[PDB]
Parts: sequence; C-alpha cells; structure tokens
Amino acid sequence: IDPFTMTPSEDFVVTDRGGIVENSHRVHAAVVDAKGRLLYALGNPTRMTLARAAAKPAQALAILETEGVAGYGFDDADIALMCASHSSEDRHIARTRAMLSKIKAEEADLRCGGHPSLSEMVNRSWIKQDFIPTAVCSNCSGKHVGMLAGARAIGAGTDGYHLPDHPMQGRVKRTVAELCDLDAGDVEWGTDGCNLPTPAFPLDRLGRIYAKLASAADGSDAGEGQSTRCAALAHIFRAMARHPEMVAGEGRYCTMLMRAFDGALVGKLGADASYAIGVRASDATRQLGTDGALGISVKIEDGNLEMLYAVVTELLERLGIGSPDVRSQLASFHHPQRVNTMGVTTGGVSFPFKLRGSVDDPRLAAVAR
Amino acid sequence: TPSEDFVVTDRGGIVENSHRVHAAVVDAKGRLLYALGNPTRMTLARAAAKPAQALAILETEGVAGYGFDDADIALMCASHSSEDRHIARTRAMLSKIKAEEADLRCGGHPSLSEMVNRSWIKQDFIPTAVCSNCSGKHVGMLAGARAIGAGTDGYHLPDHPMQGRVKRTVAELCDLDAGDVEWGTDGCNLPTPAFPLDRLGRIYAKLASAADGSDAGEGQSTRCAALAHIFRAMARHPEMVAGEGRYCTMLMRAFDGALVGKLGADASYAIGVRASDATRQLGTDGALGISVKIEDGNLEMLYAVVTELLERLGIGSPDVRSQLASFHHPQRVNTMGVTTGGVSFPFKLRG
Ligand SMILES: [Cl-]
Ligand SMILES: [Cl-]
Ligand SMILES: [Zn+2]
Ligand SMILES: [Zn+2]
Repeated sequence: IDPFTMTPSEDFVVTDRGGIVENSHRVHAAVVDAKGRLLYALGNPTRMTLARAAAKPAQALAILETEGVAGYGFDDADIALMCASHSSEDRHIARTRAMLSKIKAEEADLRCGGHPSLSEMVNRSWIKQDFIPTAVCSNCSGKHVGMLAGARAIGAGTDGYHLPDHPMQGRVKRTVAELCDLDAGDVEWGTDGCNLPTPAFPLDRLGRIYAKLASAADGSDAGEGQSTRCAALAHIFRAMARHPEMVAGEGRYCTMLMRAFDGALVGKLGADASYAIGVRASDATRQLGTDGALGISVKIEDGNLEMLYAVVTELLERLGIGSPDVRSQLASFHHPQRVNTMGVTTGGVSFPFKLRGSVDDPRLAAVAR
Repeated sequence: TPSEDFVVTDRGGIVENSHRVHAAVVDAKGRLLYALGNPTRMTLARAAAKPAQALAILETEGVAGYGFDDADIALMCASHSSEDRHIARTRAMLSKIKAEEADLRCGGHPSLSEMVNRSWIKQDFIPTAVCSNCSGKHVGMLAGARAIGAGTDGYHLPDHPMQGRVKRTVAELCDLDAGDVEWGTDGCNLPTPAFPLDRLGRIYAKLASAADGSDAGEGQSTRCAALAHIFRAMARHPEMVAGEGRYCTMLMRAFDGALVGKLGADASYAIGVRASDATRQLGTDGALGISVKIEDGNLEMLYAVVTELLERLGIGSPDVRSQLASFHHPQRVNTMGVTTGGVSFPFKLRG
C-alpha cells in the first residue's frame, strides 16, 4: 500500500479468483555475473537452498573430469541426458540402455529406482498398460550411468558408486564446492529421490554455477584458450542447448525454454521449485550492466512448480532476455490457465515482486527475507 | 500482529519448503479462542462452504417433499472422489427430482482421488457433469429451483433466486453483512464466497452446537434443526463427503460422531467439534469450530497441520488420532526405500 517502503519480504507471486486472493507464494532469486557478483535480487538471494537436479551440470562436470571416461565415447546427447531430469520417454530409456552398453554395464548395476513419469502424457501411457517403471526409467538414469562410468574408469567398485564414501561422490562434492567458490563446510548434503547425495548452498551460488557454464561457452565459441575445466563446462552447455529434449522432454519447460532461445541460454529445473539459467553474453546482458555471461537462480519458498515456471518467465521478461516472440513460446507457463469445468476463466496469476539492483531512498533497508 | 507460523519440510535436516499457516479456533458464538498466523485472513472458503449451501437447499420450501435422505445430504456437502458410488447416488438424487444429467450446470474434471483418476485413465474415461465432485450440491440447487417453481436452466447464476438464497444464508451463518462477503466463481461454475477465516470456523461451530442442542432436546429453530441434520448426515456418511482414503472421510470415521470436517480447495479446512471433555479443557462450555488455510495452497501440508492442531488441542485420544498418522507425518521415502526427510511444526498456538 506504500510503494516507497517495499521490501524483499513482500516479493510474491499471487493467484486470484475474481480478484480475491487465493494463494500467495514467496519468491527468491539471484542474478549474478560470471564471477558471482550479485546484480539483481528478489527475496533472499543467499537463501540456503537444495539445488536438487539443478546441480546436475556440476555432477556431469565431475563425471567428465573423471580420468578415463572420455574413452567410452559418450556423445553430446548422452551428456545432455547426464544433465537431465527426463520425462522417461522411450527415447530416454533407449539412450540410457545405449549408455549402459558403452560402459559394459547392466540395468541391475543402477542404484536409482523407478517412479511415475515427470510427464503426464508418458504416465498416461504407463497407466494404460499397468507398467511398473524400473531403474532404467529413472529421470536421473543418465547421471547414474555417468557415475557408473566414472567408478569403472578409475578402478573403484561399481558397488556403492552412489554412497558418500565412494570416490565418485568425493569428486562430486569437491566439484560442487569448487564451482560455487565455497569451502566444503559451506555446502550441506542430503539424499535425493534417485538415492544420490544432493547439495544445498546459498541460492546465488547456483546462479554462479550457471554463469560459469555460459561464460565457458562464450570462451569456447570465441576460440580462447581454455583450461580443461572450462572446456568441459563449454561442452556441457553445448550438449544441453543442442539436445534440450534429452534434458527434459516434449512439453517440458526446460525443453521449450531452451528450444525457444536456440543456444542463447541453458536452463534446468530442481524439484521443489528451484530453477537455474546460464545466459551467454548478449545485448541483453550488457544492458543489465555486465560485460560477460550471466546466471539466474530462483526458488519458490513453498515448492510450487506451476508458480516457478510463471515466475521464471516473468523474470526473463523483466530482465529483457529474449524477444517477445521468443518468450511467447512460453506463454502457457507465464500466465497459467484458470479455466473451470464449464470453460469459464475464474482468475489468474500476478507478480507483485520488485527486482532490486537497478534508485530508492538510502534509508530503505532491503533485509533479505 | 499475526505470528510467523510455519510448517516446514526438510531433506536430511536441510530446509526444503516452508508454508505459512493461518488458523482460527472459535467458540459457538465465534469468539476467537486460539490462533495461528492471521485468524481473520480474507479467505475463499471453496467447498468448505458446502454445509452452508446445503442449509440454503434444505430451507427451500418444498425440498422436503423429494425425500432426500442422510446420505443424499452428505453428498450435497461433499467434494467427493467421483467413485462409482458417488455417481450412482447423484443419479438416484436426479431421479428423486425428475431431472436428468443434462440439467446439471457443473462439468467433469479429473478425480480428486489419484487412484480413481488412474482407473479412469486406464479405461479412457471422459468425466461428465454427473462425475463432478460437487454433483450433489448441484442436484440440491436444481431441487431447490424446481421446488419453488423457479427456472432450472440458470439455477447456478447469481441473479437466480436459489443463488440469492445461498448468498443470504452464507452471510447469516457468518454473522456478516452482505457487503462483507465477497464472491467469485468456483470450479463447478457456482458463486463461491470469501470471508474472514475465523467466520469459517464460526459456521462449523454452529453446526456442532446445533448437533449438541438437538441431541440435548432443546427448543431449536427450524434453522438449528437443519444444521443438526447436516452435521448428523456428514458424520453418518463420511464416505459420501469425500471417499475411500480421503482425509475428511478418515477423520470423521476416526471420531465416530464427535466432529465433522471438510476440505476447501487450495488448502482450507474446517472442523466442527461437539462439546466434550476436550472442548471444556480448552476453556469453552459449548461446541467449537476450527478453520485453517495454508497460504500457498499445499494440501499435503494442510492435512499434516490439521492433524498436528488436533493433537495440540487435545481433541480425541492418541489412539483415535493415530488413524491419521500417514497424514500427520507424510512419508518422505525415495525411489530406493530410504527416508530422506520429514515435516516439522515450529508454530505455536496463541491463546
Ligand atoms: Cl497458486
Ligand atoms: Cl512441502
Ligand atoms: Zn538425481
Ligand atoms: Zn462446487
């Protein structure tokens, strides 16, 4: 009610029914440069956050930096599937089996389990057949095959490749902290749905990982000499952008986003409503005030995915990233339909949040909340 | 100032999501006894308003002649799972009023029970009007429109006398002026009210209080008698109010007449508790009402919080509440059988 005392604690996405507030959801977001400097924020941009599957490009880097993995001949689409929370479409299952074959492993070697598909259409096909998904159907199956590959390549057991004491998980933990530029004690660890260790760290550092992806892609495309790590980051970016259907699937936000942007960015979902985007240097990033790549990370405090995709699409519009025509491929996510059982629209979504970082009285405190 | 009351989920002790909780616990006159969050938050009651809409139906002149029974009234109060038995009862109620499915003005939707919906998907079933979770309410409004000789084609429109009756009855049960109730449109295409959350608790306290007064042989107005009947119908036929496995059904079965409870979509909940040792211990001499809203709309968190609140209020025994253990602490087990996290209730009741 007072535009001059607005605060991070008031950064919301709200749904209404005939103008009456239905639900409200707190938003947190960080927009960072290629070194992690914070450029813009919503909510608490340093919120300690479970990255969930948005950490997968970092886990893929740990796989690709494992000595001997290159000999298996994983291609870009295989790397994309390592980075994926796929919809368990037949092509994802088939590629998982092909990756198994490249390392001479079997489905029984996987330590992830089946689950209902992340795609409603795939799940409808499974329901019709009373199909029970198995390990090879896991949305994380590509990451698991990559972890198996790394365990085999260094001569570790494949037994227990998913456990924290295994050297593959030691490599993951170190790689995540290094990409975030954190000490190990500033990264916390739980266990994911796919039964791997999964990291939590300040939300802005998830943005920093993705800014580093995009920055590495810029350096590779420009022909700059790169470290082995930067070359591997550039390869991960390229793989995701070239095979975005491996990263998610038909009708999925990550796939539709990356297809619409045609190489300009990569993006990835984390469960419980986190999202991360790495944006290559562009006219839009320069207008935001940086000379290199950019990273964006978002968390919806209560975990609602429909709201996450609406907010991410709104934030891209506010940041001037893309064109209206590019972002219009995402219109169904930006303003989710609210049509009742008789075809009547009953309400909608609104975005009463305010990006900070672009000028207010110096006496307005922005308390991260 | 409202407290900062949350339910919080974790993964290995690391915070995953948090959800703001609003709750009101009120006496039979609506006086606020305990609260979480903002107990007066303006809130869409959604289907938690259905007992008030059922009252408007039952008070309509001539509706008694159709011979609706207790299970029919329960289905008027329902957000049912569209099980075959709910559809069958909808058709039986249509027949009682000499109407047809084509007269309904609600539409089909995926079932509120995931198990039912999977069964529909396997069979390529397209739900129709008679499968609406609100089908019983719609048959009741048809019945009221026909009973007073109003048109049936537009019984769902705000300008129809049945909707005028509903709008008046809701404000009267809330003890609000008409202008203090706001109205939107529900999923089933009826007008749907919003009012302060504590007033939703007040409606359910009046249900339970009427059940107590009928049980006790008090001189009741026709309205209190009808409220008592609604309470009794819900408690006697809780499977009509929701369905197998649903929180409302399991809650009411566990309590065996001691309370009624009802879900509103987007995570509101209302309970009417008959006077008991537990209510007297809370400091009231009559019935009480409980209303809850999860700010972000998460249903799993709603049922966890409602069950936690019952435990904090002492309502029921530990043995009775243990039937709801699966809702109180939702399972957090991964695809390989490993427990990955849990739910916590850092909130504190304000008295
Ligand atoms: Cl919402
Ligand atoms: Cl949650
Ligand atoms: Zn995983
Ligand atoms: Zn309805």
